[PDB]
Amino acid sequence: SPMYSIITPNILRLESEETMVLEAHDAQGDVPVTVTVHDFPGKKLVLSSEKTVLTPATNHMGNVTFTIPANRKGRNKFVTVQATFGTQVVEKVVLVSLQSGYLFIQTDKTIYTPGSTVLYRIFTVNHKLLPVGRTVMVNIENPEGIPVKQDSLSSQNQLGVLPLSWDIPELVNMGQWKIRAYYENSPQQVFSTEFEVKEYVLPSFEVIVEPTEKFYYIYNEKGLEVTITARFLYGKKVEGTAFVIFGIQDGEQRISLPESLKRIPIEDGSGEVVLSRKVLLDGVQNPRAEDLVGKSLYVSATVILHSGSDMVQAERSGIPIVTSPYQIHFTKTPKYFKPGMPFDLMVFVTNPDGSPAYRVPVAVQGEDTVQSLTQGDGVAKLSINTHPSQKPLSITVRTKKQELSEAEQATRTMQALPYSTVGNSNNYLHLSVLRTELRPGETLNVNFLLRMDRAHEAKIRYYTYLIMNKGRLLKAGRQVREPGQDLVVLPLSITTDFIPSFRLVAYYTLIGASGQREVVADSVWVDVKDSCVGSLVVKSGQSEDRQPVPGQQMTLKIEGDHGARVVLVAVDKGVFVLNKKNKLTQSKIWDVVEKADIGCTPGSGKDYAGVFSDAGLTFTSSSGQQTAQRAELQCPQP
Amino acid sequence: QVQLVETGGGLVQAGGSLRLSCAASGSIFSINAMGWFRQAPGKEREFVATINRSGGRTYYADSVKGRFTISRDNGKNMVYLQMHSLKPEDTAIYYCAAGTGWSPQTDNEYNYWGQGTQVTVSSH
Amino acid sequence: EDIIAEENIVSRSEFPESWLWNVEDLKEPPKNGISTKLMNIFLKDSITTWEILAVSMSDKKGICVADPFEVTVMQDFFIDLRLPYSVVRNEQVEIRAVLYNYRQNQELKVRVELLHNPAFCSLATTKRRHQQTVTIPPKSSLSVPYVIVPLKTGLQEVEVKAAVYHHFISDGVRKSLKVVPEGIRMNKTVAVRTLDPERLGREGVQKEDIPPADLSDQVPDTESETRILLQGTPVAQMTEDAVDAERLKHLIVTPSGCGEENMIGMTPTVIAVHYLDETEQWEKFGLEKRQGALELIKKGYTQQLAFRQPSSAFAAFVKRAPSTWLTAYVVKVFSLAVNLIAIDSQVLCGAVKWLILEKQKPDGVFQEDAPVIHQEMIGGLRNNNEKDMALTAFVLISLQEAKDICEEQVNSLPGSITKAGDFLEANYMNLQRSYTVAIAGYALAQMGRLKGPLLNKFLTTAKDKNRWEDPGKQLYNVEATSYALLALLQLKDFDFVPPVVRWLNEQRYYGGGYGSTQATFMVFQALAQYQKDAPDHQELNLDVSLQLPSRSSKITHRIHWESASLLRSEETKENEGFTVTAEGKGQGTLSVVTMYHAKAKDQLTCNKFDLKVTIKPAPAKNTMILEICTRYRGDQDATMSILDISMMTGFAPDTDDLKQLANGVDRYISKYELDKAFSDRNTLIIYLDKVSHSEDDCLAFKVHQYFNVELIQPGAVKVYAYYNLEESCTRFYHPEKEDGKLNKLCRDELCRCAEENCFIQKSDDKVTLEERLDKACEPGVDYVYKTRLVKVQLSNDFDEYIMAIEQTIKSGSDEVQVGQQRTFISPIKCREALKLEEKKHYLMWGLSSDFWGEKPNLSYIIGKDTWVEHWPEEDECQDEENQKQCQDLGAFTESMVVFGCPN
Ligand SMILES: *[C@@H]1O[C@H](CO)[C@@H](O)[C@H](O)[C@H]1NC(C)=O
Ligand SMILES: *[C@@H]1O[C@H](CO)[C@@H](O)[C@H](O)[C@H]1NC(C)=O
Repeated sequence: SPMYSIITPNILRLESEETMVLEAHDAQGDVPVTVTVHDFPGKKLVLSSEKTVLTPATNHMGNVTFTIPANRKGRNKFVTVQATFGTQVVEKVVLVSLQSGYLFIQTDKTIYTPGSTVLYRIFTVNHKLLPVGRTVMVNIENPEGIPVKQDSLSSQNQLGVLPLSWDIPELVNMGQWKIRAYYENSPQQVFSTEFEVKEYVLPSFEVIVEPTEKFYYIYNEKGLEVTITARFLYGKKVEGTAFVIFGIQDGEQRISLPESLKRIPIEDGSGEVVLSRKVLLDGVQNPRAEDLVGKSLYVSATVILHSGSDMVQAERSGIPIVTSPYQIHFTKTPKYFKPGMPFDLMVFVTNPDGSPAYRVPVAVQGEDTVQSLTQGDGVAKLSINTHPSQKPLSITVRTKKQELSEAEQATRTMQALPYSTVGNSNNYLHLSVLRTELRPGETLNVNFLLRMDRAHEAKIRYYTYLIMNKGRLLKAGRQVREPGQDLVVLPLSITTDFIPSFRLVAYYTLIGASGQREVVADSVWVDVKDSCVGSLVVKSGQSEDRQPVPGQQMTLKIEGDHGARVVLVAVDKGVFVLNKKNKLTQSKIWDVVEKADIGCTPGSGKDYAGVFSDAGLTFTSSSGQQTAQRAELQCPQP
Repeated sequence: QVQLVETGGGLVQAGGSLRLSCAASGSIFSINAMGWFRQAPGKEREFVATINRSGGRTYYADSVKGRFTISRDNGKNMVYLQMHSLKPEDTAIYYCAAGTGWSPQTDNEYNYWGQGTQVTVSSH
Repeated sequence: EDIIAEENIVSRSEFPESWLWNVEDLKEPPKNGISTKLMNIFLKDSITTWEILAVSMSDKKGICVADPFEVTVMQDFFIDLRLPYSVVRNEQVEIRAVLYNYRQNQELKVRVELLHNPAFCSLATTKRRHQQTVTIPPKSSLSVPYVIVPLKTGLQEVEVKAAVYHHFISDGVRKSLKVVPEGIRMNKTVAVRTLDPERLGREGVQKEDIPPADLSDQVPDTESETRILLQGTPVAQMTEDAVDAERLKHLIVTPSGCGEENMIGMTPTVIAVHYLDETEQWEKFGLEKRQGALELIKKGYTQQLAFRQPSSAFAAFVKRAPSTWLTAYVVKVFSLAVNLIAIDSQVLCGAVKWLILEKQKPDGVFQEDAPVIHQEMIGGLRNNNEKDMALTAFVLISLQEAKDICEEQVNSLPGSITKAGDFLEANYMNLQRSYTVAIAGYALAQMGRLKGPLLNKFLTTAKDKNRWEDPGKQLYNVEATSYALLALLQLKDFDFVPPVVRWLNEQRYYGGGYGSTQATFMVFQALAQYQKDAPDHQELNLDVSLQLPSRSSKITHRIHWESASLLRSEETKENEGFTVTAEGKGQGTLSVVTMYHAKAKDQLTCNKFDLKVTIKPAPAKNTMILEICTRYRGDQDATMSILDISMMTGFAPDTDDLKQLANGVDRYISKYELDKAFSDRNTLIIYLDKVSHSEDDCLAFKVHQYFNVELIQPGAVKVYAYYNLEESCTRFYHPEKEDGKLNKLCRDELCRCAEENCFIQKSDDKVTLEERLDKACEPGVDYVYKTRLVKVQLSNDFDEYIMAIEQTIKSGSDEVQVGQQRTFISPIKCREALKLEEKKHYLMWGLSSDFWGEKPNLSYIIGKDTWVEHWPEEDECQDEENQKQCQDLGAFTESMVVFGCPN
């Protein structure tokens, strides 16, 4: 008997082109499919209606692209996705998020005086970061939350760039002001940025407060050693005097240490200052030293020139107190394994400030022979062999740094649960792939391993793989298997559409053990090297053996994509000496994309339904095989 | 960058006079120092006269102190050196040079020099 | 002499914090997919590093934020004018022009000048320049202090030029600061008026005239900003909660049986889906369960057509007689089922077409032949005293659920509806059963009329004004109150509804069971219509437009229930009375607040330290002792603090005194400052480990005059703790000047500078009679007086010279009579220069710009354009020395009084 299957994302988006792949397993002849999208709990409205035919030339594999229109309290909304294969109806209720895309707000400066003008741009992109023409509501509100200016622009034919401005009045409140923006069609998703309003003048120099290590080891008798660096904005060393004071921060309570106040000279642009271990312990009321582990330290430096004409305050905060210079995270490792098949650990090792650590050896405890090394992304791969058994897999990974003692090593333990198969048939699917920094232009060899009974392996003649990028279906295809080919390799072309990461979920289906329809799936999360999809570089267009002079003409060179609109700003770097927060960077844009990802787990699931849902996909079949209902917009919280 | 061309030279008598015109490639504005230098046969290159960027300050060598007058036109990109009451010890190749403004009476702060022109003051 | 600033310095003035806010399109043909655009920019005057940030947007590539590109702009010699953000009007401050020398091994000799501004009071006047020559060692800087007093508010400008000796290098910086008046920012509430156009105002509109800002503490000639805050006030009404869907899980029934038993199983599944779709409780019930119950509804409609008779009627069997009730009940269920599943509409309209041809007498009565085999489904119509009237009401309600669907199919349907409504009104006032008044209370409220007495009988038969109850089984009363709720929601009445729904929820009837067909169907059709139409809010829709005479347009805001513009602020810098017109429904609040500069005490200076600075000439040319005493104003001793000492021009501290001060226990002078040369050291910082709060901590050191200067600018001393530069305290010191302040004359927060010349310095012998007449006949010379000095009131700020007007030689804009007195003011530096003696006579003239007070108390200022000449007495003219002057002065009087000034 034929089984008709449909796959959509777990969460659908408004005004976004979502893809729905239609399959007709074990069927002959043409299969006409009519895909309709209705509302919920009603069925009166027809939001989309596309038609297609699954021909046997394409092995009954086709897709239908629809778009939920944005006609629209505090609760979730759903739609009825329904595909009628001939006369058989296969339907699934799917959760819908009220997001039209992203908005990114750039201000020319991070800080402003009363009387000055806030120049600001708003970039209107969709979920693929491509520019769109939508109506955008923009607000500027004071620290009291009162919106002092409200706009309503149309970014149509504007190449997704809305330039705006506002004059700050002289009689005005100081503090943190906000610019808040949202799409008209999705007013529940608000994007915000801050700018400070303050009375200031630009300084003539900057102060860098740099500790010798980016943490403090609690058993370091030398204490926290900090170098104070002051130099002029035009790149000349500062002679002056520095006032440095330390403090400890437990969560959001800051406790200053007044015994740590040191007045050091700044000679040749540099000065050094130590918070001693005794002053730290005496200031935090002499506890056991292990109680300070997990708290952080802050350093505040005030540098005054010897002329007294200018001074600068600078602060370095978030210096954590650790018993080990590394943290091990299993947030990139699957939490489910297949018994009898190798399990690929993705050990992520960070420095205590959260930055990825390079060339840190890790090893599974109790294995000894297995030992890998972290790459530039902080990730090390550890393939270990698992018994064909339904036991849980407890894995403890420790660092093996040569210079560090065993007390100063990092450790972390995770547990992996066995993939539950249908009817205890012991039919699994393994996707294996090497974990190094993948870049566009490279080919990825994806290995499709089949562990199953040999009395039914001749029935499996194709795998159906799906590629999830930025919460959408990017590519869905078929990997043909011949009888006896327990392993087939899919060469996947990694283009710039795979930035910043993607998921590859595949499945096969058959009628096997007791005549029961069995679906077996697997997924893997593949990280690619973060960059721009295109490119943008600003450099000097002249020789510049000369240092430029005030008023001098200068040639500026801009290299980028053809037909791209470049928007510029030139800021005095003394502004950033006063405030350097809320600056638009490309890394912050990829933070917004990965937080909006509808996939929640870097690997497989507890069963075949868990594989699709954790990757952000639904599955529904006419044979009753389907995924569990997802009704929460966010991921589950560990 | 910028290069210079010297004109106005030639043969003159002992007691006469002549002025030398210096033509500039680019805009001579915002160039602080504009100097004239000469090199007699058998002697070294010596300082003659500098003029300010705006023309309000000059400096002259003691040998030609009351006899030469340096002027410039920043709109025409031109430097001039009016040579009056000539002497036979003034026979030299006269060089026009672009400077930075620092130490304008020495050649060490002039990075753009010209071809030069021959000014022969014969005793006959 | 040579003024080196003859370089024609055009000072640097473009110092933006941000620029290059440009938009460029990469239209150039790509080379390997990369387009390169060359862009010529002109760098600004700032000596800093610019950070240039580009963001691109591409149709095929998306958004890309470039890495920042830095450009450092520098010179070997430049001024850095360290200006504060703001300066208080008439408050004396010390700015710093820092001059940088980044030559490698060349020591610069620079002539630096502070340019005169009439908006400031400095040593630079209109006839005197503030030039000085300083020495800067290589790879070092030197701070040049300048003492100024701003005299007018607003954006005022400070320009400093410099040019180096023996090199053709010059520089100038022209920055600006804000001059803020002496008051403190303060806000006051102008008006709080509540907008309600259907309660205040007339004809639907509400006009509210706003008075202008009623400030009386405002500093004169200062800006005020009035902020208008239109904000809608949302209101909410209480609604009763829906029934929890966990109590309704037993209503999903697989329908089976014959023509009556199938409708028994079909009833709780159609009514549960209908109630759960309206309340949207499928998320808390199970979204997957919706499709399974939907197939049971299709299974109910499929198996009910097997017992539909070919006469478009309904019976329990195909051989059973048709019913009036059961046909009307299939119409009642199938009509409510159309909203979720439809197949055939002629089955619904065919049953309505049979319901009028066969079971409608022209009386309007529906009569039952009773082939209803199940008396369970009948509900309250079974065991009813007025069973005739209650059934006419039941079938009439069935016709209206299918009236909007079968309007074209059954054209005779409004005829039977009017006939059924005519029968109900006649015997409505004769019913005695609460069930019959309830079901015919909904049957006459549906698209029809109940009279005033009929509505009164419908409301007064509700016992305890909340429920409809009669002797009988309670499923008849629960069904009756469900009919009475649908009546009160059809009449759009909502004052009787909340006690009715509260009783239905307190019954805790969740449907289902034996004989529950009417009771399950009606209690969840009525509670679904209550959730369909419910007053959650009071419909906020205000159209508030503001007509301001400050502009030529009227700004309106439609304050809907929509949350897009719940509040909208309208700033208006003009302080004028405006009109607020507000019409529509709902309530709103209006807030009008005006910020302004309130004149309070000007005590913001020295709020954290006491500072006493004395300069004494205690005994290489001059040598004075500079003494600084300071004391913190806290409960405890202050921490590490800074003494920013500035030298008066021409002075430098004693090096052996500073080395003894640096050796102190609680003091630190850095090795950098001790190794400095004796000259070019006009600033100094003494660091203090603590300053006492109990006593004044005092230090003192000698200062020597290494360079004689004609005008000495006052030095300054500044104290602050390290963690707060804003809480500072500055005192000035200068010998022969009061508390180190420059000479100014102030009255009611308006000062003018007094650093000009004392008077016109022309000698009494170099002036002739024609020179006196030519000067005094100028139009600028307003008054010409012969005066007599009565009293000399000496003071420390200025000397007051009370003059009796002996003769009005030329009367000016001040109507003064002979014998009256006017006060002539001159600063104390001119006391030895004027040499004025009491009871002596003087010839005086001056400008009208030297007037001072108001017209009743008008004072005169002896400025640089005031002529003061000694007038000898009549007996004094007998000397030969005074003969020339007395011949001139007596002729000067007769030429001006008798003949005036031609032209
Ligand atoms: C959908 O089909 C189109 C046309 O066959 C193809 O280009 C595209 O890659 C498919 N997308 C997915 C997600 O399968
Ligand atoms: C009014 O003044 C108070 C007191 O400083 C301040 O907190 C508040 O922000 C001011 N509000 C406005 C609107 O200026």
